[PDB]
Amino acid sequence: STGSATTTPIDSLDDAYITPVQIGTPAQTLNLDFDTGSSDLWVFSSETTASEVDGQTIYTPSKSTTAKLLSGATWSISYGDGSSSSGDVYTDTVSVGGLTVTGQAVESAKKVSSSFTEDSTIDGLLGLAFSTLNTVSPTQQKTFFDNAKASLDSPVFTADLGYHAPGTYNFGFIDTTAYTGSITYTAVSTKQGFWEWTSTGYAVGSGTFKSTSIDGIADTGTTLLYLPATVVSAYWAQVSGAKSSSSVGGYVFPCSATLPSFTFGVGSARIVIPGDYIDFGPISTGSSSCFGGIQSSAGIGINIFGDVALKAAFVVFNGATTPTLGFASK
Ligand SMILES: Cc1cc(CNCCS(C)(=O)=O)ccc1Br
Repeated sequence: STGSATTTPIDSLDDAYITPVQIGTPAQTLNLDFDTGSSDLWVFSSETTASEVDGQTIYTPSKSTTAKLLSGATWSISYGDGSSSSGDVYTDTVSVGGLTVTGQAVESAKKVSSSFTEDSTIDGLLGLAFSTLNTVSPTQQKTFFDNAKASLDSPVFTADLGYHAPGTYNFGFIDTTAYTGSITYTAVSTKQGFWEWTSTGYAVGSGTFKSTSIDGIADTGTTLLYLPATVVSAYWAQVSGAKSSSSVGGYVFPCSATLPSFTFGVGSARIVIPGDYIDFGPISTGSSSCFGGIQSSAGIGINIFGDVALKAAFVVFNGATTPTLGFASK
């Protein structure tokens, strides 16, 4: 089997991408944030505290003839930004882009944090990291991809995120028309449950490539590119007037600036992020200070190749027995 679904930016900045997902019978379509940095499929639901729902589409398990309470199971997830959600668990039929999994754990939110409530466009998350990170207790549950894998033509999914435009998530096949040149594959460590890999270096603009190992994760659920402070300082030093602002929470730059590109290495291959992808617009409406798309990872504990980086590439998440990542230009 295969599946193919369009993923659409939630706003004009590509802050996140939403993909329609069919849950239950008859189908209830929710727009989920596909997140290769987490491993829970959770949704706003008829069980979510009413004051914490503000425009999201909800899953109502009582209206699905295929829903079954997973008795005793609960979940609770704290994310890197301090956001959280928690609740109980149903199994139900879940389809993405024509690919159907029966018996998928659908984690129904009883509580969500302000960052989700304030985001009327995101109806939940579909985790695509390794199932060892799934938070369901006392019986950990598998991700949608892990449940689908055996049925797929090939045990892979691909992320093709657009810049200020829709893109595609494919399951089970590699669309050879969706990228240019060749795909360069690189080793993955699953020891932290992430799609963790080592970039071979970077360049700023037309500058020379610096060969240096940068361990980080491929995370579709993170907006920006978070890298070591040395790398980030080298980038922003090429933008007149750019500075790190403790009050804003990262590097800002004059909105009148033209940003240089940023290149990252994948083995001997190079992925170029155009400068425009690094502009996240005014820090507040009307401001001439703009927020940068490359930020320091120093306070995180891990480097994160988020959407800013991934949208510059066609990315293969190869879930074979020994997983690997592939990157191609496009
Ligand atoms: C939309 C959304 C998604 C996620 C999942 N990824 C978060 C990545 S990080 C580096 O910020 O911890 C959390 C919160 C919201 Br709100």
